[PDB]
Amino acid sequence: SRTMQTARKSTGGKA
Amino acid sequence: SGVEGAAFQSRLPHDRMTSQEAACFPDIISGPQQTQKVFLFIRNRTLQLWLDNPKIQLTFEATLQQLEAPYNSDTVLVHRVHSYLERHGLINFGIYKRIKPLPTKKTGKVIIIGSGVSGLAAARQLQSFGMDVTLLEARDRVGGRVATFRKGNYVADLGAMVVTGLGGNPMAVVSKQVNMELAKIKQKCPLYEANGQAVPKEKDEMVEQEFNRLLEATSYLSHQLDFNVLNNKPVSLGQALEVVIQLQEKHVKDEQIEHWKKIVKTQEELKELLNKMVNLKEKIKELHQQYKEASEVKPPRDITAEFLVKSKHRDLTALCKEYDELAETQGKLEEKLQELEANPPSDVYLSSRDRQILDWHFANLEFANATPLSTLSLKHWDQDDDFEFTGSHLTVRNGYSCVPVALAEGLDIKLNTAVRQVRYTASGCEVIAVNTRSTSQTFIYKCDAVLCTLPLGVLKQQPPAVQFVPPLPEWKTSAVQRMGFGNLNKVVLCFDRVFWDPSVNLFGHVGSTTASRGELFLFWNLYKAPILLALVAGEAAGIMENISDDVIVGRCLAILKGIFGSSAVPQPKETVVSRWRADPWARGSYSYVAAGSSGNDYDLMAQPITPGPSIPGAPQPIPRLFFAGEHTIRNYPATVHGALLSGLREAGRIADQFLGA
Amino acid sequence: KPPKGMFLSQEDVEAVSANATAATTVLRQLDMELVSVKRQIQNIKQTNSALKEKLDGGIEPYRLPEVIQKCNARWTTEEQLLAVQAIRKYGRDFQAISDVIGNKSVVQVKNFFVNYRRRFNIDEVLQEWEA
Ligand SMILES: Cc1cc2nc3c(=O)[nH]c(=O)nc-3n(C[C@H](O)[C@H](O)[C@H](O)COP(=O)(O)OP(=O)(O)OC[C@H]3O[C@@H](n4cnc5c(N)ncnc54)[C@H](O)[C@@H]3O)c2cc1C
Repeated sequence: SRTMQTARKSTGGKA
Repeated sequence: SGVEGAAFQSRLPHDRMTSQEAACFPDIISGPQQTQKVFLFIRNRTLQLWLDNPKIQLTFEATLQQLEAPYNSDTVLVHRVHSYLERHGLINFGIYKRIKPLPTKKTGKVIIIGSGVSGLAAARQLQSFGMDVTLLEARDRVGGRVATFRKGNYVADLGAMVVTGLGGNPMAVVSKQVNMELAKIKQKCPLYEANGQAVPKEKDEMVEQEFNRLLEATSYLSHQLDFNVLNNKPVSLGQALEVVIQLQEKHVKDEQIEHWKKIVKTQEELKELLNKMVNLKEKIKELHQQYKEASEVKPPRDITAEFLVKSKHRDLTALCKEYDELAETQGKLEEKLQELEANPPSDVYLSSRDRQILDWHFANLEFANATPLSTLSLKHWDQDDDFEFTGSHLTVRNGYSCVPVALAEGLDIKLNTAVRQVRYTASGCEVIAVNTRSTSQTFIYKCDAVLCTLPLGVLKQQPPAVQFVPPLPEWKTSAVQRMGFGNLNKVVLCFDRVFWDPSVNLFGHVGSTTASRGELFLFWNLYKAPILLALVAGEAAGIMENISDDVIVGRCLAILKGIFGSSAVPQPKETVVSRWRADPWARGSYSYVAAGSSGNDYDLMAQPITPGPSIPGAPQPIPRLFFAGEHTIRNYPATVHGALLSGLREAGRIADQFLGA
Repeated sequence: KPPKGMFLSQEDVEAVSANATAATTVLRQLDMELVSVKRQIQNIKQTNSALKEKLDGGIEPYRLPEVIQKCNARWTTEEQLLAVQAIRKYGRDFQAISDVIGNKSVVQVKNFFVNYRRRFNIDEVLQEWEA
């Protein structure tokens, strides 16, 4: 899931 | 605070009792406020104590010793709290020196299927609670999807690689108990396009901003517009993004139309005015001739002929007035036209290069969920976001295998033993396995309870690798069907020399096409020795599994030559390529929330199975078949810590059932 | 709460949703609308180029010098006779009348109408102007 992102963490849609 | 930070580090609200706590302490939660705060303090303090030194067992006696009044007043309360925490694995989990050695009288027998982190963690706990535990593992090693490559001084992980922040993470405790050489990963990640050149800074920042805006919009589409069904089918994140992108393209075109439409409205005003002026110019021309004629009549003249000259003079200056006021109006509409001609809106939503770079961010999302975006639930793909840990992500420089190996210490593990059939009835269970090296050698294990930690991939396998007798109920098998089990792969490249920037842990490579967006899209430099590690994500992952290592390594080197220069990139000494979908003991990398599924399916995966009674009219049997693993934990799916936590949860549920609460 | 600059109405969403290629249809309709408005512009600018050519030189060959004449109170017979004609041509456009006569203000003209009502049959002259 999103939590796995280390590089360029996506932010869109996260509170 | 220190007590409040213990709650935080145990994923607990410091100032509030949880649902799990309410169940074991109903008297307290339905009681007066002051007693709740005593509970909360005892809980938080005991956690603090354990967290300050997790290398040694924390006893009830040592806990009570270190509380002050008025908290040490009630000693059953302190005992109840201590036991709860121990039972649920919040304290005295992992690898610690036991104070009073383990009683040799063992109550109950459990078979654990699989010795990955979920199984190992459950096993340790169950042993500590006094049960007899045996783990059956098909591989020739422990750890499962923690799979570390080792050759010479080269050490690189093919499965789990990163600790995703220590704040709230039970792997913090494990890192104090086991030497993992944890090393912070720096965020800086430059992208290099297909040619091998850095994406320039301004474009990089613009595409990323647009990516997050696009994502924000899919969320908006989902939650505010209830855009979750389309053609009687659940909407995927991939579809939603397509729709959002199409609507931005629409708007770019609508904006051009509106702009060129006001240019025509202004040109048509001008047309009307120029016609009015051409007619008046010819009216002025004729009237000038008429005045010329009338004044070429030399004096002396009668008064009608003088009037003629004067009246035509007046008429001619009045018309020259109109035409002067009209060429005013001409001049201002020509200014307005040169303004709009020089202020056009954008020609395109995104260029070819912009969409390529955008695709990289999409690939990064496909890596994260280990699946193509068209498989992700739009509403629920990110449903675990609120439980993200805080802090820098870290490499495990020792090789993540150090963790399962340590957890295996002193456990009865049978390797090269592939479970084939699981039988569960009201009197107990039998597990039937074979030797993976000679499949005729059959083994039968009899137990009170089976803990299944088989990967979601394996559970999905059709026709099945493991048969359940009786078959699993429809509620379980439907959940297994709905959930996603993705794929993701790694190419490890070992060199004699570092030719890349040693201070940059991460760099992207932008693929030429959408189809190949996941292909070797991200590189990692994490280790002491000269290793680079490249990901194969999305649709590329499945496809690249049917391509040889030599070719895959070729395409890696092609990319790296592009970025650092042909003479800078030697042939690597050692290479390795993971093929996780093809691995029969994994059948993929990790779970994701598929379109049509939700976080609730993870809870269904976690529910134990209770057999029917042997003889009819016999009282309701206890549960026999329990489940753990990455796919069983709603709040921490697809991670090592989720696996660990899911094991701890089941050891407790099992101990509650067979040793009593 | 959409993100600022994304554009997402229930309406526009439904339009790209309800068919398998309403996406590519919507976008071609607008591509064609745009091509057609661009050729509309070429038509009209080329029409206006040709009109700006037929206005070449302005009205500057046909413009008349300014005659700044010092206004006078005494009415000559000549000036009286110019007026009665100016009244016959123009209405009560007192401005016009004055401009013709050359040296009477708009008031002087206004007075003239009353002073010489009876003598210059001015009621017959305005009746004659209307028919
Ligand atoms: C490529 C990749 C990268 C990852 N990176 C990260 C990361 O950076 N950070 C992170 O936190 N997590 C990461 N993960 C996730 C992590 O690896 C898993 O979530 C976790 O290791 C799964 O633990 P598990 O015990 O639930 O399952 P597993 O570890 O798969 O354990 C299940 C065990 O069952 C065994 N088994 C299968 N079939 C049978 C049978 N018939 N009989 C007996 N045994 C059987 C398997 O061999 C295995 O040993 C990654 C996973 C992958 C695939």
